Amino acid sequence: NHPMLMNLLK
Amino acid sequence: KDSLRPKLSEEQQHIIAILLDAHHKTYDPTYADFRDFRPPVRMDGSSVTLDLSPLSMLPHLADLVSYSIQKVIGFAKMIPGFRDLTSDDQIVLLKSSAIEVIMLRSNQSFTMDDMSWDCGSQDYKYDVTDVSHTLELIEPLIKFQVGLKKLNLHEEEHVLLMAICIVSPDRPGVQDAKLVEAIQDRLSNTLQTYIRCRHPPPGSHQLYAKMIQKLADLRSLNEEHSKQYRSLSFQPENSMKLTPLVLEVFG
Ligand SMILES: C=C1/C(=C\C=C2/CCC[C@]3(C)[C@@H]([C@H](C)C[C@H]4C[C@@](C)(O)C(=O)N4CCCCc4ccccc4)CC[C@@H]23)C[C@@H](O)C[C@@H]1O
Repeated sequence: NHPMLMNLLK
Repeated sequence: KDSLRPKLSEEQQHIIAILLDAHHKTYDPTYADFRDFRPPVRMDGSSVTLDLSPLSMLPHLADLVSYSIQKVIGFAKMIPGFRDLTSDDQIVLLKSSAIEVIMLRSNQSFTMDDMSWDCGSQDYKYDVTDVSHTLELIEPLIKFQVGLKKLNLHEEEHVLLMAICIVSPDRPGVQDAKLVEAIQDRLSNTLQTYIRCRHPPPGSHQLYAKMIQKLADLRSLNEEHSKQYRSLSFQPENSMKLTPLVLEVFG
Protein backbone atom coordinates (compact mmCIF):
# COMPACT_ATOMS: atom_id res chain seq x y z
CA ASN A 1 0.00 0.00 0.00
CA HIS A 2 2.93 2.35 -0.78
CA PRO A 3 2.72 2.54 -4.59
CA MET A 4 4.25 6.00 -5.08
CA LEU A 5 7.15 5.45 -2.67
CA MET A 6 7.62 2.03 -4.27
CA ASN A 7 7.64 3.58 -7.75
CA LEU A 8 10.32 6.07 -6.70
CA LEU A 9 12.61 3.19 -5.59
CA LYS A 10 12.48 1.59 -9.05
CA LYS B 1 51.87 -2.79 15.72
CA ASP B 2 52.04 0.14 13.29
CA SER B 3 48.93 -1.50 11.73
CA LEU B 4 46.81 0.19 14.43
CA ARG B 5 47.31 3.72 13.08
CA PRO B 6 43.94 4.72 11.57
CA LYS B 7 44.02 5.14 7.78
CA LEU B 8 41.04 5.77 5.51
CA SER B 9 40.80 2.70 3.28
CA GLU B 10 40.11 2.79 -0.46
CA GLU B 11 36.57 1.43 -0.03
CA GLN B 12 35.95 4.00 2.71
CA GLN B 13 37.11 6.71 0.29
CA HIS B 14 34.69 5.42 -2.35
CA ILE B 15 31.79 5.48 0.13
CA ILE B 16 32.52 9.13 0.88
CA ALA B 17 32.85 10.03 -2.81
CA ILE B 18 29.51 8.37 -3.58
CA LEU B 19 27.62 9.97 -0.70
CA LEU B 20 29.05 13.40 -1.56
CA ASP B 21 28.05 12.96 -5.20
CA ALA B 22 24.59 11.61 -4.32
CA HIS B 23 23.97 14.62 -2.10
CA HIS B 24 25.17 17.05 -4.77
CA LYS B 25 22.70 15.58 -7.26
CA THR B 26 19.79 15.57 -4.76
CA TYR B 27 20.30 18.91 -2.92
CA ASP B 28 20.26 22.02 -5.12
CA PRO B 29 21.82 24.88 -3.10
CA THR B 30 20.38 27.41 -5.56
CA TYR B 31 16.85 26.23 -4.62
CA ALA B 32 15.66 26.83 -8.19
CA ASP B 33 12.88 24.24 -7.97
CA PHE B 34 11.16 26.19 -5.17
CA ARG B 35 9.51 28.37 -7.82
CA ASP B 36 7.47 25.31 -8.88
CA PHE B 37 5.81 25.11 -5.46
CA ARG B 38 2.49 26.60 -4.58
CA PRO B 39 3.50 30.14 -3.58
CA PRO B 40 4.22 31.06 0.04
CA VAL B 41 1.59 33.31 1.60
CA ARG B 42 2.63 35.51 4.52
CA MET B 43 0.97 38.86 3.66
CA ASP B 44 -2.75 39.47 3.18
CA GLY B 45 -3.89 39.47 -0.43
CA SER B 46 -5.78 42.75 0.01
CA SER B 47 0.39 42.76 0.87
CA VAL B 48 1.63 45.27 3.45
CA THR B 49 -0.09 43.46 6.33
CA LEU B 50 0.20 39.90 7.64
CA ASP B 51 -2.20 37.11 6.71
CA LEU B 52 -3.96 35.86 9.83
CA SER B 53 -4.89 32.37 8.62
CA PRO B 54 -2.63 30.00 10.62
CA LEU B 55 -2.46 27.53 7.70
CA SER B 56 -1.61 30.12 5.04
CA MET B 57 1.90 28.62 4.65
CA LEU B 58 0.59 25.03 4.41
CA PRO B 59 0.34 24.68 0.59
CA HIS B 60 3.90 25.97 0.21
CA LEU B 61 5.49 23.92 2.98
CA ALA B 62 3.56 20.80 2.00
CA ASP B 63 5.03 21.09 -1.50
CA LEU B 64 8.48 21.73 -0.01
CA VAL B 65 8.30 18.64 2.21
CA SER B 66 6.90 16.49 -0.63
CA TYR B 67 9.71 17.60 -2.92
CA SER B 68 12.28 16.95 -0.16
CA ILE B 69 10.94 13.42 0.34
CA GLN B 70 11.66 12.78 -3.35
CA LYS B 71 15.23 14.01 -2.92
CA VAL B 72 15.78 11.92 0.22
CA ILE B 73 14.65 8.83 -1.70
CA GLY B 74 16.99 9.70 -4.56
CA PHE B 75 19.89 10.06 -2.12
CA ALA B 76 19.10 6.86 -0.18
CA LYS B 77 19.12 4.81 -3.40
CA MET B 78 22.80 5.76 -3.80
CA ILE B 79 23.82 4.70 -0.26
CA PRO B 80 26.28 1.80 -0.83
CA GLY B 81 24.40 -1.35 0.12
CA PHE B 82 20.92 0.17 0.31
CA ARG B 83 19.92 -1.57 -2.91
CA ASP B 84 20.84 -5.05 -1.64
CA LEU B 85 17.84 -4.67 0.70
CA THR B 86 14.40 -6.02 -0.15
CA SER B 87 11.87 -3.50 -1.40
CA ASP B 88 9.93 -3.90 1.86
CA ASP B 89 12.92 -2.97 4.02
CA GLN B 90 13.72 0.04 1.80
CA ILE B 91 10.13 1.26 2.17
CA VAL B 92 10.25 0.74 5.95
CA LEU B 93 13.57 2.63 6.19
CA LEU B 94 12.39 5.63 4.17
CA LYS B 95 8.97 5.89 5.80
CA SER B 96 10.64 5.97 9.20
CA SER B 97 13.59 8.28 8.49
CA ALA B 98 12.13 10.69 5.89
CA ILE B 99 11.25 13.50 8.30
CA GLU B 100 14.55 13.02 10.19
CA VAL B 101 16.67 13.25 7.03
CA ILE B 102 14.66 16.33 6.01
CA MET B 103 15.51 17.99 9.31
CA LEU B 104 19.17 16.93 9.05
CA ARG B 105 19.53 18.15 5.46
CA SER B 106 17.68 21.42 6.19
CA ASN B 107 20.59 22.46 8.44
CA GLN B 108 22.37 23.45 5.20
CA SER B 109 19.89 26.33 4.83
CA PHE B 110 19.44 27.02 8.55
CA THR B 111 21.34 30.10 9.77
CA MET B 112 22.08 31.17 13.34
CA ASP B 113 22.12 34.86 12.36
CA ASP B 114 18.35 34.92 12.85
CA MET B 115 17.49 31.25 13.50
CA SER B 116 15.67 30.70 10.23
CA TRP B 117 15.94 28.45 7.18
CA ASP B 118 17.15 30.76 4.40
CA CYS B 119 16.80 29.39 0.86
CA GLY B 120 18.17 32.23 -1.27
CA SER B 121 15.47 34.90 -1.10
CA GLN B 122 12.99 36.36 1.35
CA ASP B 123 10.18 34.44 -0.38
CA TYR B 124 11.96 31.25 0.71
CA LYS B 125 13.24 32.35 4.13
CA TYR B 126 11.25 30.42 6.79
CA ASP B 127 11.29 31.50 10.43
CA VAL B 128 9.28 30.40 13.47
CA THR B 129 6.33 32.61 12.48
CA ASP B 130 5.88 30.76 9.17
CA VAL B 131 6.13 27.24 10.63
CA SER B 132 3.60 28.40 13.27
CA HIS B 133 0.16 25.12 18.96
CA THR B 134 3.03 23.88 16.83
CA LEU B 135 5.61 25.28 19.28
CA GLU B 136 5.79 21.81 20.85
CA LEU B 137 7.74 20.90 17.70
CA ILE B 138 9.37 24.14 16.61
CA GLU B 139 11.23 25.13 19.79
CA PRO B 140 12.94 21.70 20.05
CA LEU B 141 13.55 21.71 16.29
CA ILE B 142 15.34 25.05 16.45
CA LYS B 143 17.37 24.00 19.50
CA PHE B 144 18.30 20.95 17.45
CA GLN B 145 19.39 22.95 14.38
CA VAL B 146 21.54 25.24 16.51
CA GLY B 147 23.26 22.30 18.17
CA LEU B 148 23.87 20.63 14.81
CA LYS B 149 25.09 23.84 13.17
CA LYS B 150 27.57 24.31 16.01
CA LEU B 151 29.18 20.92 15.29
CA ASN B 152 30.56 22.57 12.12
CA LEU B 153 30.46 19.30 10.20
CA HIS B 154 32.50 18.75 7.08
CA GLU B 155 30.27 17.96 4.11
CA GLU B 156 31.73 14.44 4.25
CA GLU B 157 30.52 14.01 7.83
CA HIS B 158 27.16 15.56 6.94
CA VAL B 159 26.24 13.13 4.17
CA LEU B 160 27.53 10.18 6.24
CA LEU B 161 25.17 11.14 9.08
CA MET B 162 22.24 11.30 6.65
CA ALA B 163 23.06 7.83 5.34
CA ILE B 164 23.54 6.42 8.87
CA CYS B 165 20.14 7.90 9.77
CA ILE B 166 18.34 6.18 6.86
CA VAL B 167 19.95 2.76 7.40
CA SER B 168 18.92 2.24 11.03
CA PRO B 169 18.39 -1.45 11.85
CA ASP B 170 16.09 -0.69 14.83
CA ARG B 171 13.32 1.00 12.81
CA PRO B 172 9.86 -0.62 13.25
CA GLY B 173 8.94 -3.12 10.55
CA VAL B 174 12.52 -3.91 9.49
CA GLN B 175 12.68 -7.57 8.49
CA ASP B 176 16.37 -8.22 7.77
CA ALA B 177 17.99 -6.33 10.63
CA LYS B 178 21.32 -8.17 10.32
CA LEU B 179 21.80 -6.95 6.74
CA VAL B 180 20.72 -3.38 7.60
CA GLU B 181 23.07 -3.41 10.60
CA ALA B 182 26.00 -4.53 8.42
CA ILE B 183 25.33 -1.69 5.98
CA GLN B 184 25.20 0.82 8.84
CA ASP B 185 28.37 -0.61 10.43
CA ARG B 186 30.26 0.02 7.18
CA LEU B 187 29.06 3.63 7.23
CA SER B 188 29.75 4.15 10.95
CA ASN B 189 33.33 2.90 10.65
CA THR B 190 33.84 5.17 7.64
CA LEU B 191 32.68 8.20 9.63
CA GLN B 192 34.72 7.35 12.73
CA THR B 193 37.80 6.71 10.62
CA TYR B 194 37.11 9.90 8.66
CA ILE B 195 36.97 12.10 11.77
CA ARG B 196 40.16 10.63 13.23
CA CYS B 197 42.14 10.98 9.97
CA ARG B 198 40.63 14.09 8.40
CA HIS B 199 39.00 16.24 11.09
CA PRO B 200 41.67 18.30 12.88
CA PRO B 201 41.46 19.16 16.58
CA PRO B 202 40.00 20.86 18.48
CA GLY B 203 36.72 20.66 16.55
CA SER B 204 37.04 16.86 16.23
CA HIS B 205 36.92 16.28 20.01
CA GLN B 206 34.18 13.76 20.85
CA LEU B 207 32.58 14.61 17.49
CA TYR B 208 31.33 11.12 16.66
CA ALA B 209 29.60 10.75 20.05
CA LYS B 210 27.97 14.14 19.54
CA MET B 211 26.74 13.17 16.06
CA ILE B 212 25.17 9.95 17.36
CA GLN B 213 23.39 12.04 19.99
CA LYS B 214 21.85 14.08 17.15
CA LEU B 215 20.48 10.84 15.75
CA ALA B 216 19.02 10.24 19.22
CA ASP B 217 17.56 13.77 19.31
CA LEU B 218 15.93 13.16 15.92
CA ARG B 219 13.89 10.21 17.22
CA SER B 220 12.26 12.49 19.76
CA LEU B 221 11.51 15.10 17.07
CA ASN B 222 10.16 12.36 14.78
CA GLU B 223 7.66 11.32 17.47
CA GLU B 224 6.83 14.98 18.10
CA HIS B 225 6.36 15.64 14.38
CA SER B 226 4.17 12.51 14.24
CA LYS B 227 1.74 13.89 16.84
CA GLN B 228 1.44 17.28 15.13
CA TYR B 229 1.01 15.68 11.74
CA ARG B 230 -1.74 13.28 12.79
CA SER B 231 -3.76 16.10 14.37
CA LEU B 232 -3.29 18.33 11.32
CA SER B 233 -3.96 15.67 8.69
CA PHE B 234 -7.16 14.63 10.48
CA GLN B 235 -9.03 17.77 9.44
CA PRO B 236 -10.07 17.25 5.78
CA GLU B 237 -9.71 20.96 5.02
CA ASN B 238 -6.03 20.69 5.98
CA SER B 239 -5.38 17.37 4.30
CA MET B 240 -6.83 18.73 1.04
CA LYS B 241 -3.80 21.05 1.20
CA LEU B 242 -1.37 18.11 1.34
CA THR B 243 0.17 16.13 -1.53
CA PRO B 244 -0.38 12.46 -2.36
CA LEU B 245 3.24 11.53 -1.58
CA VAL B 246 3.15 13.16 1.85
CA LEU B 247 -0.17 11.47 2.65
CA GLU B 248 1.23 8.08 1.68
CA VAL B 249 4.58 8.48 3.44
CA PHE B 250 3.45 10.26 6.60
CA GLY B 251 0.08 8.53 6.84
C1 LIG C 1 13.04 20.75 3.74
C2 LIG C 1 14.07 21.58 3.61
C3 LIG C 1 14.10 22.96 4.14
C4 LIG C 1 13.54 23.38 5.30
C5 LIG C 1 12.80 22.54 6.25
C6 LIG C 1 12.05 23.14 7.19
C7 LIG C 1 11.99 24.63 7.24
C8 LIG C 1 10.52 25.02 7.05
C9 LIG C 1 9.56 24.25 7.96
C10 LIG C 1 9.76 22.75 7.83
C11 LIG C 1 9.47 22.29 6.40
C12 LIG C 1 8.97 21.85 8.78
C13 LIG C 1 7.51 21.56 8.37
C14 LIG C 1 6.59 22.79 8.40
C15 LIG C 1 6.84 20.46 9.19
C16 LIG C 1 5.37 20.41 8.76
C17 LIG C 1 5.24 19.67 7.42
C18 LIG C 1 4.24 18.53 7.62
C19 LIG C 1 2.98 18.81 6.80
O1 LIG C 1 4.84 17.28 7.26
C20 LIG C 1 3.94 18.57 9.09
O2 LIG C 1 3.20 17.75 9.65
N1 LIG C 1 4.60 19.57 9.67
C21 LIG C 1 4.67 19.95 11.07
C22 LIG C 1 3.23 20.31 11.45
C23 LIG C 1 2.99 21.78 11.11
C24 LIG C 1 1.55 22.11 10.76
C25 LIG C 1 1.61 23.49 10.15
C26 LIG C 1 2.22 23.67 8.91
C27 LIG C 1 2.30 24.93 8.34
C28 LIG C 1 1.77 26.03 9.01
C29 LIG C 1 1.16 25.86 10.25
C30 LIG C 1 1.08 24.60 10.83
C31 LIG C 1 9.81 20.57 8.81
C32 LIG C 1 11.22 20.94 8.30
C33 LIG C 1 11.20 22.45 8.21
C34 LIG C 1 14.80 24.01 3.30
C35 LIG C 1 15.98 23.46 2.50
O3 LIG C 1 17.14 23.23 3.35
C36 LIG C 1 15.56 22.18 1.77
C37 LIG C 1 15.27 21.12 2.83
O4 LIG C 1 15.08 19.84 2.23
